[PDB]
Amino acid sequence: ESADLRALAKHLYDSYIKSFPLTKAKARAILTGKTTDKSPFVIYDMNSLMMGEDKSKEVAIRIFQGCQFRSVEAVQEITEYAKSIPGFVNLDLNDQVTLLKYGVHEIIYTMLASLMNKDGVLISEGQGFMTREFLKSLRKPFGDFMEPKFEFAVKFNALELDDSDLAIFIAVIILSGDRPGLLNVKPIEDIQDNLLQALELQLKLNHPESSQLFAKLLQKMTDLRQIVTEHVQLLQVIKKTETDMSLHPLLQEIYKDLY
Ligand SMILES: CCCCCCCCC(=O)O
Ligand SMILES: CCCCCCCCC(=O)O
Ligand SMILES: CCCCCCCCC(=O)O
Repeated sequence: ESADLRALAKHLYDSYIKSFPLTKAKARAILTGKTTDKSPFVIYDMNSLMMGEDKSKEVAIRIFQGCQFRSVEAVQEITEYAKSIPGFVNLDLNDQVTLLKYGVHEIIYTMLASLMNKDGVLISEGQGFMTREFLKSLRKPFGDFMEPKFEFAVKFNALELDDSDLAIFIAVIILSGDRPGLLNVKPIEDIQDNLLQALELQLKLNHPESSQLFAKLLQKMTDLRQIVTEHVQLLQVIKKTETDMSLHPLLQEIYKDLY
């Protein structure tokens, strides 16, 4: 069984690497000054934004729109990864859609942590770095979007997970049998069972000194789902205050009738 679990962990890490262009490994090399990668241009105000703006008439809106395109791009990457999770594509098509609908954002903020430190977040495939203070200074409610993600990331990052850990963890998230409107819960839970087994052994092997890291990681789901509920509330505000703004269709279908 252990051999089967090792094989599963390796398959997922392989697909993860193939699906996600900017890994945590690379992100850290950029943030911490490694010679394997290149230094980011740092955006911390209006001017540095304009100078860096080489890589709807208001910086706050423009940044939001930009972040929105990246979210769309991420959903595409996550969708591709999901298909590699054994059993996923064999599930009822309606459930596949539902799993992605509720799962993508929890994964987005999980992986966004990889791009974050206390001071800011990597952007533009790691070529840029936008500071936390700059984002927090944006006119309401745009300045309220990222702060909670930073708070979560600082805590999540303390777990010191690597890409091979994350690959299994995000698979676990996708295969959540508690998603609203699931037609066949059992098949989903059977898959998650295996993934959980795989994650458990992976953490034991990769972090033999970090006791109950498995339990601690699973508990991070609480903060994760808290983030999304808060995020949704913020989107509802802008929808009413900025009637000239359009949320990307892919992103609309995700939030439509969400919780
Ligand atoms: C000022 C940065 C705010 C980014 C918000 C991203 C919204 C898109 C999403 O819901 O996936
Ligand atoms: C602040 C811009 C990034 C917010 C959009 C979500 C990014 C997706 C990701 O990189 O995981
Ligand atoms: C110039 C506004 C922000 C651009 C977002 C590009 C990707 C950001 C990220 O990966 O978190």
